[PDB]
Amino acid sequence: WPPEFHPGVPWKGLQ
Amino acid sequence: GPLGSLTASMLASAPPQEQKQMLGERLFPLIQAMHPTLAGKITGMLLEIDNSELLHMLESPESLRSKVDEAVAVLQAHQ
Repeated sequence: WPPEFHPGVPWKGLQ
Repeated sequence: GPLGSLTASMLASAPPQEQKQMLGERLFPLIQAMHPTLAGKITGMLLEIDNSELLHMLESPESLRSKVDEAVAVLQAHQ
């Protein structure tokens, strides 16, 4: 349900 | 080369999104070693919680494993 984390890509779960 | 060491004071100085990125870059590879396919989803779930707890998890393999195990159980029930 929270956005996936991808190394080196800004996480969209909090920005 | 290894990522740099992360401390509480360092983490605290950064903007909120940046703190999550700092934590995520370190959590992801360890989680991915445990769960190659679900790594991205597990890491995003864990990043929902408090940064000081995430830092503790990075400092204590036992603590990270326990959290990962709960996140997987939740994901597996949904899938």
